[PDB]
Amino acid sequence: VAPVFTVTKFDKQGNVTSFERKKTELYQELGLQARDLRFQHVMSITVRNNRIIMRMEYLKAVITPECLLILDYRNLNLEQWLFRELPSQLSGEGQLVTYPLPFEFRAIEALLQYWINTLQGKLSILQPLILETLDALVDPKHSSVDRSKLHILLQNGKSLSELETDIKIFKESILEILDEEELLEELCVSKWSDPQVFEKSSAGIDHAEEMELLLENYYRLADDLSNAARELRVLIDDSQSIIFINLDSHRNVMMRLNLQLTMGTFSLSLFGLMGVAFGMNLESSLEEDHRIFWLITGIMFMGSGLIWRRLLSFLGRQLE
Amino acid sequence: VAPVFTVTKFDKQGNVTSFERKKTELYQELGLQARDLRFQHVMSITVRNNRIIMRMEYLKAVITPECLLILDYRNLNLEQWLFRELPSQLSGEGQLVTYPLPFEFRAIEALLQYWINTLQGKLSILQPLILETLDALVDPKHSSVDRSKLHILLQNGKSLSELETDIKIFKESILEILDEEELLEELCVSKWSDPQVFEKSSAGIDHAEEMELLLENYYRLADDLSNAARELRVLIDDSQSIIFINLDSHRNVMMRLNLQLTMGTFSLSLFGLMGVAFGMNLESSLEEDHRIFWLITGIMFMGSGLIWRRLLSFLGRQLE
Amino acid sequence: VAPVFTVTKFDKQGNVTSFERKKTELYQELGLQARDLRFQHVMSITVRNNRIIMRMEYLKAVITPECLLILDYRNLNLEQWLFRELPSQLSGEGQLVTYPLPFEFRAIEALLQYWINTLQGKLSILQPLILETLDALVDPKHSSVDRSKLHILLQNGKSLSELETDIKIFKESILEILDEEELLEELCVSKWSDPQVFEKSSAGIDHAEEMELLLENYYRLADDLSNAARELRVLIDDSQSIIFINLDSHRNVMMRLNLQLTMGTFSLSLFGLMGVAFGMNLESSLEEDHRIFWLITGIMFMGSGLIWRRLLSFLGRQLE
Amino acid sequence: VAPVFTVTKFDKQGNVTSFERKKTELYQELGLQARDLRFQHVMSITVRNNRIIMRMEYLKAVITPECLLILDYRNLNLEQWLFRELPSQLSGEGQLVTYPLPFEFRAIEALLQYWINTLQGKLSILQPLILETLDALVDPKHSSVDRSKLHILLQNGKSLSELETDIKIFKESILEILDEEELLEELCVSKWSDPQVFEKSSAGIDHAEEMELLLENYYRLADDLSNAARELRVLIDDSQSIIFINLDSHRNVMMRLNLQLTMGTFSLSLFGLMGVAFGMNLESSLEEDHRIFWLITGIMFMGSGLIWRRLLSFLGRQLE
Amino acid sequence: VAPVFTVTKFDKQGNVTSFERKKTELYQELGLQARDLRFQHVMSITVRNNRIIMRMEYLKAVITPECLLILDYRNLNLEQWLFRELPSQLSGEGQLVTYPLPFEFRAIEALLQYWINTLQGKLSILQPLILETLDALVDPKHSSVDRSKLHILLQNGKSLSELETDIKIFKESILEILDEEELLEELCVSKWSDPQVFEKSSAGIDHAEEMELLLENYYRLADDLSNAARELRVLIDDSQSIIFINLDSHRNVMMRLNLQLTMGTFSLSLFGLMGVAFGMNLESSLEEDHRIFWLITGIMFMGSGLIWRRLLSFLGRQLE
Ligand SMILES: [Cl-]
Repeated sequence: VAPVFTVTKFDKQGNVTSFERKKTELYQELGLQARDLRFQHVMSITVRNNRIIMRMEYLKAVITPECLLILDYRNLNLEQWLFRELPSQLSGEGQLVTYPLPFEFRAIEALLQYWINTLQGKLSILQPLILETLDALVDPKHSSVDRSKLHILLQNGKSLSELETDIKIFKESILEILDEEELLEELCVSKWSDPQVFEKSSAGIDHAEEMELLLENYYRLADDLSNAARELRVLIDDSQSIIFINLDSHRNVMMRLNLQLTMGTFSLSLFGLMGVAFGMNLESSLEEDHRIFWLITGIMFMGSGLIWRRLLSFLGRQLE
Repeated sequence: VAPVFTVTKFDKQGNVTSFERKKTELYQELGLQARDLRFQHVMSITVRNNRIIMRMEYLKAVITPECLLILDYRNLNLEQWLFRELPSQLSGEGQLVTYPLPFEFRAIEALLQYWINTLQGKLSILQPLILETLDALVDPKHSSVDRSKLHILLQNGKSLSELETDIKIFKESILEILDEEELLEELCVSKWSDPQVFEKSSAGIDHAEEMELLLENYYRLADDLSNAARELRVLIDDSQSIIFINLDSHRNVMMRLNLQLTMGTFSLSLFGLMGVAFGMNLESSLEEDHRIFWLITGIMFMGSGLIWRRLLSFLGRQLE
Repeated sequence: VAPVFTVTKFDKQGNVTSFERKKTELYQELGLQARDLRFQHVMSITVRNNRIIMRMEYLKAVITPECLLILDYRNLNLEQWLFRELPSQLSGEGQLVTYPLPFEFRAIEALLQYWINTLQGKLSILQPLILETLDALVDPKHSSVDRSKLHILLQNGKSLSELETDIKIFKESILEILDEEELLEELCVSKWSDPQVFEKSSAGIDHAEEMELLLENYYRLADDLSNAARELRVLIDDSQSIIFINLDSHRNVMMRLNLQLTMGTFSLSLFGLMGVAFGMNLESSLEEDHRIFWLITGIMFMGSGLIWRRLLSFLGRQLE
Repeated sequence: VAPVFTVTKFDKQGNVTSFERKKTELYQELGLQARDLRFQHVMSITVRNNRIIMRMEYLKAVITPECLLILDYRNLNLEQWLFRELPSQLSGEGQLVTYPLPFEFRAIEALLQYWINTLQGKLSILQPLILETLDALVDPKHSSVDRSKLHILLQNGKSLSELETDIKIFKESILEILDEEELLEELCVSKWSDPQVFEKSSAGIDHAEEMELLLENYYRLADDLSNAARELRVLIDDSQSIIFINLDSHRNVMMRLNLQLTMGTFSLSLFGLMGVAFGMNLESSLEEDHRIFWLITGIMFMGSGLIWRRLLSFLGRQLE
Repeated sequence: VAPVFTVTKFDKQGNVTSFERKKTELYQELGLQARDLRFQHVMSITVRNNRIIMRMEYLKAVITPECLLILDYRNLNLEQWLFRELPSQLSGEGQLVTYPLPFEFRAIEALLQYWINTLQGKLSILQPLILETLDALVDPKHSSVDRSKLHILLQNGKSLSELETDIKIFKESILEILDEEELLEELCVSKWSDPQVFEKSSAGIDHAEEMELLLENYYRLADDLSNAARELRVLIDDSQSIIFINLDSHRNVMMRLNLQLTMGTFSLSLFGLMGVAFGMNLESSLEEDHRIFWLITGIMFMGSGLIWRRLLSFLGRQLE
């Protein structure tokens, strides 16, 4: 019932072996204490007892001068990436540019490349959806917006905020290592494993310089990603403001038209009150007149028109 | 009538003893002046006369190379935590990973763990309530929102702001110690209590390194908590914007429908004015006609329909 | 007609003497140039020619190793504070914890304590007013808010912004001194006045350490005050957002009810148009029928009900 | 056709001479290359070949150990300031406090004083206008705001933003010089012009100290100005929020009153439909009844009142 | 099928030659590895193996002590700039002020000048469009805004945000080089290509000083551009707020007028209900009266006027 790790091991030749190992046995083999392998912090890079420990969300890796270990990889869809790219990248002529360099350089480059590719894929998925939703929402010919698109935009905005947080954490973790030279020196595990051998093995090539160059490359890539995400957020905010203004303008137009119709209706009712009063069954001295009916009707209609025009002019003066 | 402290003392063996002591007697025993134990600042960590003084809101602790003291603990529901975890953690094989290290390491680790657990519990309580309230509020099928949920959201937002302030203060206090090596050296109270003994007692193990590792661990945990809180705040703001847009859209739809009905009513009244005028009790030359009544009624109805259709077309053209 | 200062002098024994002195005479006595005592900057702390010059808004003080001077104190309600606390604090067993330390320590502590008490009093006055105003304004059962409370809230917000600016300036002034050790060394005026005497007078006590401790204490107090003010501002903003949402929801509810009533009125007018048409004084072939009147009335009422129900169903479908 | 400068020269005696000089001749006389005198950057202070070059928007100055030059001064209303203050300030007992110091101190002090006075005048002009406009706009007894005041407020806000940018640039330029001691040493042009002479001429007075004091003074003044501008901006934002809330409340009140009147009108029309139906010219069996007319009228009126009261109660229950 | 570069080469004499070269051949000739010429990062300036590599969006350049290379220039409208300015600038008396300096100074100055001119042109294009659109939108005499101008403003705001991001990146890239002296020393490729020759060739002129001056110039220009862009953004936000307030005020005015007309209509209908009731065909005891008709009509009209005036007074009291 002892806790165990599902370990995938890649040697210097690219060979891959998957098995399970007890936690205590792994601690004894790697020469590390338990507190080293807690993996409590997301996106942490550390060097303990000449071994590199890396965590990136769901990816947990341990780098040694002899081999690389991936821990707790199941149910993450990582099998395709592992078994189709890592043997080629570590022990081949793939996209890695650190082949003459020791193994740890290739391992770190592969891990950083995988994470940066994941982030780039997330952003490339997010961008078109947000762009098309914003384009649909800011259509000026729509009286009211579609609420399903609003919900979709809210979900995409939450996803974008999470992605931006991930990018910021990735940048900070790299920059912290880059700032201090001691960490860069510690990262060269092969050099410090056998210092006597590498004192003469290194043919004038500076391992710290190579590590700094690689980390600077990946930091710049992450910075570009962060800039793109920030621009997307700003665009979302501007589109929201434009939507608000459009809705207000539509409301104003509808209100003005309704007001004009109300003025017309009020004038019509006011001048029909005369006919209503004449319609009651009471005695009067105007029944005998012949032209009185047409005269009253004409006065009613002409006065309705004149008062409506006067009211419209008053409204125009008020609204300037 | 002299002021006193309610002191809970844990020795190196985990034994717990609770009593009361006069302030002057405590000052004399600990070798500290009164100004040292004012506890004026919330979340302060200091080292005075080779003794550590810590305050975290309602928790006041003094760490010595021989024992630990908790001050003013009553009416805080801390008795359960104290008497059920501290004897086990300090003098056992619990979650602490600093058992071979001196006592102050275990004490600091226990206090930091308790505070970080409190913060994590607060956040884990807050998150589902805010999430479900936001999900209920952004329902697009609701014409108007529920105000009780609004009040609940306001209270939860205030609580979240307070929690974020607490996390920021906790991060700053730790980072200030971590920046300077002198404070880290001072924190090793056991080493400086008997420097001659620990000059040879330390079997190549660096106490400052262990202190730095522990503080870095807790700082990273606090940073993760702060990131989660910030993401929650951003989500709240986005949900508020979505709610505003939804309310505006509903208002626009209702206004448009009301306008259309107003146009219909105005047309009906305008064409009924003809019947009202014909209804007055005045003489006319059109009474003898037979088909005039049906002709007038048909003209009224057909014209009402035509003018309503024309007005609707005008509205559609205006709103595009 | 020469410009003069109203000077209040406190000696090392706490005795207080108030008088007036010409500016040139004061410059000659204190050994300072005119440009030193311009007091142009609010909240400035400086050391010139072994004399400390301090300004905090309306408070102007000069600290010397022998005595303290307060300048331009009239018409500021400071007489009570001066004559009731300063003689006790400077030459007594009051709240000051720097009695064995030289005079300048007591003077600086008293001035900083007075300013921090003023800021705390301002915040403690401001907080309940804003809290109760916000509680009154966010009442969900009010159709519209009270504008007098809005004006009160605006005034209180302006006051809070001014207080926050004052706290920020106070923090910055202290932190600038705390950052550099040269300023801390200069602040010990008694030590540098007679360096030969204090070379042996100091019995192993570090004046710079005491000054650093005092300044750190007051900086922490100011930081706590700033945190409280920022939390209050955030609460105000959240309450404003909640008020906006409540007003929008009330408007939507009223608009929906008005729309339903408009639909009912339109249906009633449409079906009463039939009676209006039948009411005109024109010949027809339906007068002889007996049950035609009740039949028309029943059709009118039943159709009004049916069309109103259909319109309400249409509105419900539109609003989902 | 060679480009020329309109040069105003002030000697150490305050004498002023205005003329024009070719650019190449000026370069040869001042011992500077062309690229030095491009004046491309607004608010730049530099030292080249032991000569100080300063630009502040429209003011271009060159300071030498022997004299000061102002370049391109025409059509700027600077003639009054130049010919009425500079001869007095440079060679008199005016507001300058650096008379015993060399000429460059007086020149720099005069230029900085002029610029800070310009900024203070701009702020003192801006503040009352914005304050009175905001006071007029936030009047709670106004149903709608005045749009001309809105335009005035917009113009004043743009001016305030420009002024704040100018203050920030002025602060940054001074702080950059203050941070590095090399620039402060370079600024003492008189000392470096004849180092052998000033090696013994300086009677224990530190020129760098005086320069630091002067620059710190002007930096503090600029900081105070920036704080005032920021407070004004915050006040403007708060006033805008209050205006929004007031407008929303007025709209809600008007909408509620309109709704109540609509309910009354609908009830009246509904109960008048009965009279309209009775008014048609159709046969019925209720004509012979005497009290039927008064009975119908009384039922109509009483029912109108009762249904209006019921509807108002329903509205009150809905709005709570 | 090997990948190739379209290379434009400028020698020290300004002669230009365009051709194509395989990537491997270019790597071998320039003495650089493949990873050096990936050009993955936008706006990157680096020095590798005594060769400068620069990328600015679509511009890719390699600077050597002997010649300059532009890579992948087709389909970018850069042919005009290249063939009409670069031969003159590099080998002539043009705007460059670094003619006596080595070739790399002229090359870097030309590239930086081109980029800063591009940014200035973009801003000068953007500013008038945004200014005129904002002026048109904030017209207080317009009841509703024009939505096409809103779309134009949204597009221009997106363009401005992109431009501001570009300016920020350009500033950061320059400042990073300016901060460290090692990079400035590395930038002097001619000095390090033949250190023995330039140890005596340099006649007391400091190449690092010249590089620092040039980079500081361009950094200041970029800072001015960034300030202008930020001011434009602030102006846009203020204009949006003013537009919101104007729309709200117009809505309030229209609503008030509609409410007054509704009150009048309700009064008219209420007092016409009397005539409607009198109009029904039912027996009554008031037919014989003569003056009853005129009396009822006069009471109806006078009461309508009085109740309308009372209602208007009530509305005025409610709105204060
Ligand atoms: Cl509205």
